[PDB]
Amino acid sequence: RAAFKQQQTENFKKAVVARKAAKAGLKKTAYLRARKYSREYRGAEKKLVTLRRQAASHGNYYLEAKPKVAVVTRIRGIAKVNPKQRKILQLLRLRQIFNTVFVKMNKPMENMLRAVEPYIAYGYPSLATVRAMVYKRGYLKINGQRVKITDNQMIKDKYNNADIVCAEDMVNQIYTCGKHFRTVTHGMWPFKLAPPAGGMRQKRRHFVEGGDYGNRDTLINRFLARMI
Amino acid sequence: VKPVVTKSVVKKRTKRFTRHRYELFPQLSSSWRKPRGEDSPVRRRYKGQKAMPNKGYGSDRATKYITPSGFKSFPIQNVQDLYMLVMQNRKYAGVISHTVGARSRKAIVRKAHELDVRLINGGAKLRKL
Amino acid sequence: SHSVDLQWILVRQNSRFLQKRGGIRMSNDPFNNNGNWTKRHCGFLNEKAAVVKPAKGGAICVTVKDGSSNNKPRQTYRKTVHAAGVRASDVSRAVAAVRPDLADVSFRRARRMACIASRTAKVAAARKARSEKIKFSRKSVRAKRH
Amino acid sequence: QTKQTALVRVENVNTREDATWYVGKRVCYVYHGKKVKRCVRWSKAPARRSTTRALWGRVTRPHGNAGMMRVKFNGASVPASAIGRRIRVYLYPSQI
Amino acid sequence: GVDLTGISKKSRVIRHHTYSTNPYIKLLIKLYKFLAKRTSSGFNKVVYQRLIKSRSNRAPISLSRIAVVMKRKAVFTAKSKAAPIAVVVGDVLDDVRMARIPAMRVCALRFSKSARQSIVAAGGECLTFDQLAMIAPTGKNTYLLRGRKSGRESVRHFGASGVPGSHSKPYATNRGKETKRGRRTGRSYKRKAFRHV
Amino acid sequence: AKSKNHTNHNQSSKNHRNGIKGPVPLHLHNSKRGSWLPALVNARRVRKHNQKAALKKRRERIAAFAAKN
Amino acid sequence: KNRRLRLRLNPYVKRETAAAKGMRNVANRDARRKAKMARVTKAKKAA
Amino acid sequence: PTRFKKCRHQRGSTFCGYGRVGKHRKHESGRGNAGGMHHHRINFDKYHPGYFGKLGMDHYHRKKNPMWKPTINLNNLSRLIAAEEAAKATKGGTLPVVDLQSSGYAKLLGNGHIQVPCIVKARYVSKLADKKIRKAGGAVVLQA
RNA sequence: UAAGCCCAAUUAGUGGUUGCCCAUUAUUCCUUUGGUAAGGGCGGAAACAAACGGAGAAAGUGUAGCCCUUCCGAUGUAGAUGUGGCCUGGAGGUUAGGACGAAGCUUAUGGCGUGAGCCUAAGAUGGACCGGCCUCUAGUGCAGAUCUUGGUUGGCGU
RNA sequence: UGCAAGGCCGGAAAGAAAAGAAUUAGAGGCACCAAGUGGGCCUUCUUCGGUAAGCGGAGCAGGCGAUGCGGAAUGAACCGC
RNA sequence: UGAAAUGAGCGGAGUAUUUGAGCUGUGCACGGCCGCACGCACUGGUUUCUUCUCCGUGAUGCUCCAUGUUGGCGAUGAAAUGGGGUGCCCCCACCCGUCUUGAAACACGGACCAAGGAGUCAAACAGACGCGCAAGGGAGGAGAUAUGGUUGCCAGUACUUCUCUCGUACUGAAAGGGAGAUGCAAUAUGCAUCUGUGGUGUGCACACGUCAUUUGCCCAACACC
Repeated sequence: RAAFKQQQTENFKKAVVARKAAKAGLKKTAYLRARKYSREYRGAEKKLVTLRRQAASHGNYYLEAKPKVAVVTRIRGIAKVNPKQRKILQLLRLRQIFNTVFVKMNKPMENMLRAVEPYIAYGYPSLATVRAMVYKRGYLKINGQRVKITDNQMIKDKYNNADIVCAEDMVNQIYTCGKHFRTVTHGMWPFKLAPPAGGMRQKRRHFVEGGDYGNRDTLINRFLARMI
Repeated sequence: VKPVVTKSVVKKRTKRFTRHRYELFPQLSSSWRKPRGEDSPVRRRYKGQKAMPNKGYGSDRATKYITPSGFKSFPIQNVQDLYMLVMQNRKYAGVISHTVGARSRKAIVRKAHELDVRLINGGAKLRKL
Repeated sequence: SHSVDLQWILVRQNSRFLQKRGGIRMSNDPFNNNGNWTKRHCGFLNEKAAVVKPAKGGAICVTVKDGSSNNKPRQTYRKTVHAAGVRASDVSRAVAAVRPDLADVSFRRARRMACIASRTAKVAAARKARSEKIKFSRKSVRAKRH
Repeated sequence: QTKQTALVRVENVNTREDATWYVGKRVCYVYHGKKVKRCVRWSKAPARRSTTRALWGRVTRPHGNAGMMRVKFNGASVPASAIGRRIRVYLYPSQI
Repeated sequence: GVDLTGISKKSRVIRHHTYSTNPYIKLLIKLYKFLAKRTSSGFNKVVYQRLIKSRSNRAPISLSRIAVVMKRKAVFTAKSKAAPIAVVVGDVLDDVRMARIPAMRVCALRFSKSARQSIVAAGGECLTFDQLAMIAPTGKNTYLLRGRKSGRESVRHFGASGVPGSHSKPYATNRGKETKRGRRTGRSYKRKAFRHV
Repeated sequence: AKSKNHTNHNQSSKNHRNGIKGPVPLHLHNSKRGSWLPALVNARRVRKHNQKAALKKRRERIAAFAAKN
Repeated sequence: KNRRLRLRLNPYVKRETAAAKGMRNVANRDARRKAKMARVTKAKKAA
Repeated sequence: PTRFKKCRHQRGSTFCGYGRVGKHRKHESGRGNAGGMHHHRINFDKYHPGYFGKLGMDHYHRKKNPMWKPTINLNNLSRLIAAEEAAKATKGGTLPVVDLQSSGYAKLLGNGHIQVPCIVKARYVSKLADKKIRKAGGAVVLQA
């Protein structure tokens, strides 16, 4: 009936197939990416184990190397914060109590983290935390809005890079550092977490004391998984 | 003419806002005024002082301005004003004005009962036939 | 030549037909279908318009504007009565010939007038049925004139 | 005090593990009025007509560390005239 | 509370609406607010940006400014393809200082009576914004111009007069009044005529 | 009454509230009026001859265009 | 923790969950331990 | 329109925007221009340099009439010519006479490629204004 | 046999791994309001009388917001500004009301708005004026000045 | 045809590798008009006069002033926020 | 309460490849070329254990609203929800305005009410914003008639000029002087031409390209001349 209705409702007709074809075609990649990575991870921890176990029994040792990513969360509130510890907590995107970020661990970021330590409980993430934090608390920053990740399509949208497609590419550069670690995090909205379920018992002291703040190494995972 | 139903009618706060310390003084009207007192407790929010009006008390904007009957109230001074709300009568209802008469008030009650538009202060006996 | 676009900026906030009461904006225009105050519903203002308006028993008139006799008023508004039992899509399809914008409302209003007339018929019957019992001490009749 | 959630010490329930058994049960507060008002089976079973009344609730979760269990009286709160008086914890809804 | 120093200092003022009571301007923005939205063209949403600016920010260009400018573009265009339109969202005025203007098809909100005759008498057109939507709905092959805003006597008074290296016109009704100290070098001192920054 | 107080207290908090604006770029203001003059003269004596040569190129690119087409 | 998302973000999750449930069965888990303990110790005694 | 005034938004503020500590009062600084050399010195030496002192020789009884020279530019001789005179003009041909003392101007300055050649009747002329007309095919016939 | 001091733990060499209570905090859900706000729809798709699935859809800063989905913020003295923001006496318009009862007045008279306020109900009040809306206009909003004037009042049958 | 300067015309441009080898709720920049304030006080650390002071005077910062709310029975400023 | 149930979950039909077990070959890794390899990387062998796999519905719905089951009460006087009043209980809670670093203060004003009660009017200047006109803009005072009329509505509206005034030009104490571009060219007023940005760097939109960006012109504007 409507002259342009067909010139419309036929265009909608093939844009629907374009969606469905460009959807189920993404699972194939999202599937063969995850596969590639899961096998990639067991091919590492099982390499260290064989490699560690050789340095033992011959009287050698094995360096764990140096962790690269570090999860950082802010244990104090906003009050009575000095000028240089504002400007650092802002450049780390931690603007709020119990925000969290993933950052490289290198000399400029190491020396930057120790000036704010009274504010910061940080450490070295598991793979279980990154998955949990990129899935459950993951929010992409799209056009200025903080939007939850309900889908693998929107990730491929924001990042046109096509080394980041599914949520399992997200976790990868987060976990393994790598090339796109910045442009993946920098597009994540900084994590917002609940308080720890059972608690620290003294936010005001360093962890190596009856304290929270500072570098608690891998015990951050155990501490962080209470926030999620 | 059963009204257009909305979602839940919940009000944020029913109790009114009255100005600080009007009960003590008989000339002070219960109407609100914002205290500008520098050491005034109410301005400083002391927990157990009266609460102030905010942007935060809005009425939900879905159920906003709806009387308990389900009808947004439109005033009517004469039998010709019934015709505007003939079509939307599921939404609006009429309110005869105060000064409108025992004689005009006879007319509007008829020509409302015929059209099925609803009057609030219109005689309700024709409805409870 | 004074387009509707330009005239709606003039009459929007002031009018005879505006009638904003208690924060509500209705319209007392006789040519409004549902009575909201908007361009599509301003009959006096638009260059082509239509209305679903009642007549005797259940007949449904339709008044209709048009571009051409736009000035010259007894000639710019033309009414045509549809028969008593008219379908509502019949009346709407008339209005949709002139102004397809109104195809929905004229339908809902066509069915509406049909509801009113058959509502007046039940009421005016029940009022007089029980008006017999009342003994009135006065009544008035305007005497036929030649 | 936040007057939404009551606190109930139910007799012979002395530990927390003993409270989680009661999550969901329906508490009652059986006070009385002065004049006799309307009642649930009124005029069906007129022998219930009387001055006594009840407020009902549910047990929302264990409060404390020993046998102490919070309560929600549905849509309202209990009077503060009920404090230190008899609350009734029934055995239903049964989870068994 | 979340920490956002400010947050009142990245925010800036925009004002989508118009401060003009003119009923016709309110039609022109009606057109471009529509067709700067759906048009996918740079030109067409600049004129919507510009159409809401209050008179002070829309400065009339004289004629002979359009002519000189458009004679600079007309040299390097291909001789085959010529269709520039002077499109101005301000007023266009008449320059007594220049005669013999070519035919430019200028578009504007308002023309000086002597400026419009001085166009058509030399063979050009004058076409207002309800036309140009028909001729250049994409703004294609238009030429967009602004005004000259920096010669106003208000911009001349801005800044303090007695600051070193500030040439600025002070507020006085009697010009012979303030010449005599801090201006003349002879008595107290002369404000330095130039200052490095 | 002792009115002679002096403090720096709140200042660098105010000075950074609109921030300390960084310097103006080198290219923005040169304006060499200082300046060592016999070099300044010999700079304008060239800067004139660069105008002729550059305004001539304006003409040679008028012909060469209309020459092309 | 929601079954419907996690698969949309990681379609491979089910293989991963099935591989993990392949450990938790008691028959396979200790027969896993029997072989590891023999595999490793024999490797030690080779150096 | 007193309903738009700032006073009408300030009912209830009690201080009308003049401040709680330093109050509004009457005259804080002295009345008017008072304080030029003293406690306003920064203002009058910043925004108004030159307000103080004496300058120049002294002219009693200044009557503005004997000194009257509105001038004009060669660039601006168009608007003293009606249309159809400016249409027909050429160097050596017949060209319209423009009178100044009847047109409210006196001196004829420089500043322009004279647009329309003319013979201009002017009380006062300048050097470079002379050349251009004389060169562009007009003339200057001076009057009084 | 601490309900004291030092140290330490979490239901205790029994399997590691969060005892419990309380914030205007954190996380999340609903509702409001403001954006440097982000995006979508707005060419009426078609069909369709009563009687015995309805109703809207405005090219738009602001309203009872054109509709919808989304995201972030939200406290504040002095101070600045905004409001299609409330009230008052009048003038230009427009639309109404009123001896079947106007202004005024009184009320455990309710209804609407975050609020200024509006509106209806009743008067066993009143006795002749008056409301809405656009615009104009000003002697235009009271609790405090040892404020002005009139009245009254506890102290006191002292 | 060295050096100074203004250009012009070509060259290349991990657009900044590797080495721990940056990060950002990073729109930069300019302008007009104008209010209030110009009595402050408290604290970690540094600090001068004084026997000392809930005394007087400063430095870098954070607060109260202007702001409550949860906590130290109570307290402007402490603790958490 | 299905008024678009997008579901491993709902429907349809079928029996899939992730891990763990043993091992392949080159490689890595370990020990002092061989031996090792705890089983890493590459091809990717075994099926003994382990697990479900696959494909299906756009809106022709732009918006809002409208669809269960079981009992109690509700049969025109009542029932029910909301609002209101008075008392009570548990809890929370210093007296207002003000000067003040600091007020609940043993700091000052304060018995109650009604009616009054405080940023106004005028002029000069400026900057925002609305309007007209634009190298021109605008009067002021007065005159002229419809009106030489009308109780009034009219003290208004309509009409008008040479002039006046703020502008188009500025500078010097003053006498005085007084502004374009290009080419040729160096003449103590050089000469010619007149469709034109004085030049350079940065710079909307547009135009022809390219994988945001090359070049053209660059409006406004900033800077150097």
